[PDB]
Amino acid sequence: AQAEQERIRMLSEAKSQIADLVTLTASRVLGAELQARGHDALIAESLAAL
Amino acid sequence: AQAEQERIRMLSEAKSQIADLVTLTASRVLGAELQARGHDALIAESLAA
Amino acid sequence: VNVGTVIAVGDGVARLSGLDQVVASEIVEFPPKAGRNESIYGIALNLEQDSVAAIILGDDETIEEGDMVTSTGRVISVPVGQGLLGRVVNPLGQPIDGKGPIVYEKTRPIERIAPGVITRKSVDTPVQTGIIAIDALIPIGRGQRELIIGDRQTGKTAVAIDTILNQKGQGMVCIYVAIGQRRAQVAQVVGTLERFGAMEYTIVVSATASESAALQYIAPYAGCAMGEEIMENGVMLNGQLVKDALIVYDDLSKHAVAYRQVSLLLRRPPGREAYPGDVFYLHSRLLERAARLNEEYGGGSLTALPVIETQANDVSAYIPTNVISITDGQIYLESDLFNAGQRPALNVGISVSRVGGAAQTRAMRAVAGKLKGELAQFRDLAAFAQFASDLDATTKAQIERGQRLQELLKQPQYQPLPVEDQVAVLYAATNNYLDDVPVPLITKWRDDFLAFLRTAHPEVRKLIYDNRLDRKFPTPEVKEALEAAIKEFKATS
Amino acid sequence: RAVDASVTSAIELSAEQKERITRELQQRYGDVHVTYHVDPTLIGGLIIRVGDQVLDNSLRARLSAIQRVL
Amino acid sequence: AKGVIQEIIGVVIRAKFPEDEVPEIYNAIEIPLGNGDRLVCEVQQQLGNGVVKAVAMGSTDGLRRGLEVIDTGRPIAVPVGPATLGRVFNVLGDPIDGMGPIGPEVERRPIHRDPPSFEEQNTQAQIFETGIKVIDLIAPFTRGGKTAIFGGAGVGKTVVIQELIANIAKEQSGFSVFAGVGERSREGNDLIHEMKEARIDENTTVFDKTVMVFGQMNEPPGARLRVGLTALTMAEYFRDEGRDILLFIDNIFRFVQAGSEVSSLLGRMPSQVGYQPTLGTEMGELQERITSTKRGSITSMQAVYVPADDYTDPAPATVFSHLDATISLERSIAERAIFPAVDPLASTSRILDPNIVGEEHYRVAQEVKRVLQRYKDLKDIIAILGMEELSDEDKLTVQRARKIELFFSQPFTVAQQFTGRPGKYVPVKKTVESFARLLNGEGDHIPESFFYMQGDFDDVLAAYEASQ
Amino acid sequence: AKGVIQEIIGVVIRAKFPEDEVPEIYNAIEIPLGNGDRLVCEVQQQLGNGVVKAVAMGSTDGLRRGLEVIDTGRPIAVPVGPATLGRVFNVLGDPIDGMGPIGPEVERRPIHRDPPSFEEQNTQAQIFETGIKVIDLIAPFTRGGKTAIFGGAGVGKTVVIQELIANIAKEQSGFSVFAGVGERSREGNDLIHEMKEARIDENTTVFDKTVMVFGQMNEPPGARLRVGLTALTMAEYFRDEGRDILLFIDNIFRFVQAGSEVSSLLGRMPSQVGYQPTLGTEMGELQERITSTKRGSITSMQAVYVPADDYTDPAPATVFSHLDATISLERSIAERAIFPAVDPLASTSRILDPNIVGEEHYRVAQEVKRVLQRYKDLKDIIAILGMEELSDEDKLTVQRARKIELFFSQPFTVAQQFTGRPGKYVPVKKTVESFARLLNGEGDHIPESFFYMQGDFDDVLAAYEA
Ligand SMILES: Nc1ncnc2c1ncn2[C@@H]1O[C@H](COP(=O)(O)OP(=O)(O)OP(=O)(O)O)[C@@H](O)[C@H]1O
Ligand SMILES: [Mg+2]
Repeated sequence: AQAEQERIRMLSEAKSQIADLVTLTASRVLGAELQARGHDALIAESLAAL
Repeated sequence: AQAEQERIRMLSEAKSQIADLVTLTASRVLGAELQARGHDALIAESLAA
Repeated sequence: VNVGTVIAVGDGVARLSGLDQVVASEIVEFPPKAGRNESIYGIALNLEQDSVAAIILGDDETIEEGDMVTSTGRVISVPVGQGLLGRVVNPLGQPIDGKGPIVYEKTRPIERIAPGVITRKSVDTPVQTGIIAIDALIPIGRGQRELIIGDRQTGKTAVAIDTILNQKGQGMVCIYVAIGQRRAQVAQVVGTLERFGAMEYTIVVSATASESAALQYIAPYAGCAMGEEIMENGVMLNGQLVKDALIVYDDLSKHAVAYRQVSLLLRRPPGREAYPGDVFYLHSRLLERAARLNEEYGGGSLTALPVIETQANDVSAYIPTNVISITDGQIYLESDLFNAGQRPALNVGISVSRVGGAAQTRAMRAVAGKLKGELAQFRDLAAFAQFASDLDATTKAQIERGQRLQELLKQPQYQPLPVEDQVAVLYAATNNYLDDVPVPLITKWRDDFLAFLRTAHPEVRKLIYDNRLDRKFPTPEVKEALEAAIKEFKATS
Repeated sequence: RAVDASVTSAIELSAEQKERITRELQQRYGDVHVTYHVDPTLIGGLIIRVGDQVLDNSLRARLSAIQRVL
Repeated sequence: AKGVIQEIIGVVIRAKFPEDEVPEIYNAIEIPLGNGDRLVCEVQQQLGNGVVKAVAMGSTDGLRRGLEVIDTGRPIAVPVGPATLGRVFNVLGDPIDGMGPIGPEVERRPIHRDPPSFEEQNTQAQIFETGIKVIDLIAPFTRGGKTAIFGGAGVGKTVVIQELIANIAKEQSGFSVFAGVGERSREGNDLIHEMKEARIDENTTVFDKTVMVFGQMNEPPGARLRVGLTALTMAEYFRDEGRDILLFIDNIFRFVQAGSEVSSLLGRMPSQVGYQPTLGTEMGELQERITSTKRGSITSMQAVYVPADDYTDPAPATVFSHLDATISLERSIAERAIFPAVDPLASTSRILDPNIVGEEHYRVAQEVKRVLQRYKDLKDIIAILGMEELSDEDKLTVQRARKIELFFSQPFTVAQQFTGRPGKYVPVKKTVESFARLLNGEGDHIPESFFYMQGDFDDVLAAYEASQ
Repeated sequence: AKGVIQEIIGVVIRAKFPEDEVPEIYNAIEIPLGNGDRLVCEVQQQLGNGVVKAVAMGSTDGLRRGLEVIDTGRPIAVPVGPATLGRVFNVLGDPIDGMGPIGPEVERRPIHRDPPSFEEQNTQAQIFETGIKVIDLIAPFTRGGKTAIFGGAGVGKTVVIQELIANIAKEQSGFSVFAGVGERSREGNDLIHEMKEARIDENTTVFDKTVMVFGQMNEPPGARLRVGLTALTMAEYFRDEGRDILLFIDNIFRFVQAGSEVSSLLGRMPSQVGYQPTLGTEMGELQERITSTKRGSITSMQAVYVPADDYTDPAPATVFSHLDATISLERSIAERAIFPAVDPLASTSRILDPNIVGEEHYRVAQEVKRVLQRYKDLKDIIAILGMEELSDEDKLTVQRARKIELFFSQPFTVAQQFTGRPGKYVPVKKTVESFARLLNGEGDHIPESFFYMQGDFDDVLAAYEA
């Protein structure tokens, strides 16, 4: 039982670290893509909500 | 060692990194517009890990 | 108008300058920033001019001056529904067991006025705690507020857990609110509930000692909101809709202590025993929501079992007397009886249930009235128990019978007894059918009798269970059947 | 005018883009006092704080995704 | 009219009104609150440039700053008259029973009225028989006079009140008013409803002669604060036209506690144990309205809850001087299974005078107090040494005191729900005769255990004969 | 960072920082003292525009308003690791012993950590095997559970602490932490240093197997308040490695009093008995990190001073609300030469129930309690009437009770040099079986002697034979 609990905690920790890295990579990709697509494109969309 | 091997395999860009980043971009930033204008440079290259 | 900035963080209270169009108990958000991935909420209470004092529902070292705050547009509310069943949650409704996010379709605001007077009915449906002494001498009905008051380590938590466990097939939604309890005790309680399978219908709200004083103050209200949703709307349990719920507030003394800390950190004037003057209002508005609604308002109910911890068995303190005045009855767990070996220690002389005596199964009351009378005679004869060979046959027989009944009341932990078993055991005890049994072996005699009825005579138990609602329980059929069963057991033994 | 604004965007804009942000806010006062910041953490949106109103459109979707997966 | 809310501190709402339209001290202002239903606040203070501090008397936990408030221009008005008979009202006079609202033709009277002057006071009083041995012997229930019972948390104040109502509300000879300023909505009300509707007086129920205003514990401090005044305004109409009124206000201490919470939220300087500085004046304003005058008589019966078990608490200490007959319930007596739990030594009455109650009644009561006073004097001696060291006459007085203490217990018809003993109604004459016989020496041979939960002395003798 | 002192009132200081980078609560701002030394103040409140109220935690007698204040950006950093073993530290983590500084290569953790989450808590309660017969029998420990000891310090409490440290060191992972909350500089520091350095076990001194944190009396109330948190921060590193740690807090009541003094200095309203309003929360921030987790367990044995012997007193009441086992050292028992002078009747434990320690342990403990209670009841009869008047079948119980109270004596592996008797480690199962075999009738012929400073029942049988 001890081995499974230690493995489960390590497995959960690895998933959280991977998910945080995956989210960071997605954010960096989105930021570059938006800059290439033009940051002045969603300004009108923001104005619509206001 | 087993946990390290599984995480090492998942560390590949095309394994989950490319799949997760593209799916989130196509659902959070916009809808079915991950590529849109340009953005091909970040396709499986910027999201290496 | 939905956004503001903190200008001072102090004794668990933030100032939240410039957040107008905030309602008087809105749950502010404190959106996450660098170093804090999650959001910690706050209750805006003192909506004074150009400043909004807010109680930080969590550690106050997380926020700084200048933090952005966003008003969520809702009065302080806890998520509630069928998704809460089988989950251990924070007072805010967030889960802490780690199983997964809580699923809920609607939220019920805590801190609401109780349904009222006309929206109520006298309790009739009993609550089977599974303890012989409690279910025979202090009947509990659905919608009754029964107080479990003791002295530290006496078994109040054990009694509440046994009552929760016994509600397996009774169509009840148990709620256990742990206020100020240390995390080890809460974990052990949750594990015990899981082991016996009662966690499938039990919602546990945990506000532990390490948690901020803002929690341990809204936790009982979160649990009561959950119970109110169960009482009014209802949930599906075992394929059936149940509108009856049971809630155990655990230590309400620690809840009063937490509210006192919150008040004193707000510089409110202290009252008796340094408690704020509205502590009675606190516990009254907490407990008054536990009601037995009439049929025209749905017919639901919500039984409450507050727990009060006394010091040196001082029942005449401030908070214990407040809760006694609020509730319908008391269950005094004396320390002397607990240390003497009577583990279900009950001060039957002073424990009472003002309502619920008529909300009892007719069999149980019909067999336990003479039980209570005989216990009263034994207590009266306790003074004469010191004399040896100076007592006649009547007094000696009464003392022996009282000792036998007390030993029978001694019930081991984690072993609830079904109503049929309880009434059968009391019928056996009260008909001079155990006078020959020595006192030290009465517990094992009861255990063997219950095992025999479980194995050899299921039909007797089923007949008793089906005929427990009759006005005259000792019908000739059940009487002769159970007498034959006990005669067979005595012959075999 | 009577109130001020704290509009911030994903990246630094141009002088003409400042005027567009100023003139687009004709709803409240037309041209309120504004302050502009980059904070490159913001991506693909604006965080306009007009009067005592905030509207969030940048970095919110990515942040909300973390709570969706954790 | 048409002010705005500035601050919302607890249930205290500070509103700003125009300079020339500031509401009066006790005016009732309202927040529309949306949904078509409004929150009625009561002004308490005026702070300056049109700023007033009002008590919400409601939830006041879902409304923001800047909300408009409408000034009605009049204090809180409640319906009075025969239309209020047999109906249940809030502090605001709004009915809560299933029946419809009170018509506009019914007179509305402000709940803030001056108490009767010195000329109007009626000092004439006489014993009101109630059938309870300890009450009718030691602290006679006074007709036309204020009386109250002081009990802790575990003692049976509610049981005594309910039994008193069951005994005396059938032969009312007039209407009655019940006001649970602060009490469980389970037994304080919705169970008194069943009891009153069950009782029938010549095809008219007791509830048909009763006006009931609750403001139960669940209610915020404002409702508990002003529900007593609402009940008083509803009963003063019937008193002023001559009808005899039985007034049952439950737990005045809850009215005091509501006042204390309101004062704490109002910023007043606390006094004694967190209580309001204006405790005596508030008690005077409420209690001086509960007076039998030359136009009609009010037979008030109040209840008071002592915090913890402290009789030195400011609220009961203030109540004590506003009563004719005082009944004190003690925790120890109740823990000794004596359900009435009344302490004869600490319970007195004004009409315990031979010219009013009767020479024999007065002598019996004085002897029943001199005994049990000897017992309280010898309590320590008995506890540490025992009965033996006392003299023969002291011994006899001691067992007579114990027998008397046991004999004051009496079963109640409302105690059938948790006790199987049938209720007993012992007339005052029978109580006096029984206690005189017990003090004479009769019943000395009977063991003390035979006096527990019995009726008159004849029942004790019959039980002794049955047990031989 | 780089704020300036604005106000110095006693130990309470207020530092003004720019409108941004204001230190958070419990941020341990640092004030240069014109030399290598520095004054560390813990921020306890945020007021107005940049002003933060902090507790000096130092002399604060040479400071001047306007002096530079450096913000550390985190709670008090405490060195953790094997480097802390065999060293003495104050609350700030600076070593107060003769050895040099710890060094930058050693990890430093915030003093204000968080108690283990709900899932990490052990569902079941496991007994902690101390090895002492009386402690393991009448008042069993709980692994990861708090324990209180009552004594006047002249009843060999320090010897019991040393025995516990040695037992855990030799039969478990064995790292101990001693929290000297309000510990006297002379009586409680050099004396304990000499006893721990002189006491040795398997060629390793007790001092080398433990780390001691001394928040001395002369330090301001903040230091005495946070010394316990420093000790927990040091012990949690070893707990994170799976090791089992004994944390010894000396006079936790001094921690409560330090909290009360800090609250009074800050200006907060006084709770019942002029205690801090945050008594429950302060006692819960402490004594909740002392739990048995999945990775490891911290079991604490904390000395408790009962104010005026008033147990209802909210300080001992809140202490008792977080306790699992109570040990009551008695002066009268120590007057006779029994070093483990534990009062069996006064000492209880929550874990002493059939559902955990087993039916046999509960039965034997209850029988020992019953016979000792009978002996206590008959003390007066023996003193007044004498042995002769006491009847049969009770003189046997009195003799058995005397033999069993002499049996609670146990040689200590730390006192073998002073007493010339090797220490004996008695397992809990061996203790239970030995006491059951003493109660059932065996050893009755053996006199009261041969039970004194002995171990198992087979040992006393062998001593009787020889
Ligand atoms: N009926 C019982 N039979 C045997 N042991 C019992 C019984 N009830 C309680 N106990 C034991 O009593 C001890 C304390 O019980 P419990 O956990 O219910 O605490 P409590 O008295 O409610 O209060 P606290 O939470 O302050 O400890 C435990 O060791 C438990 O096993
Ligand atoms: Mg408990």
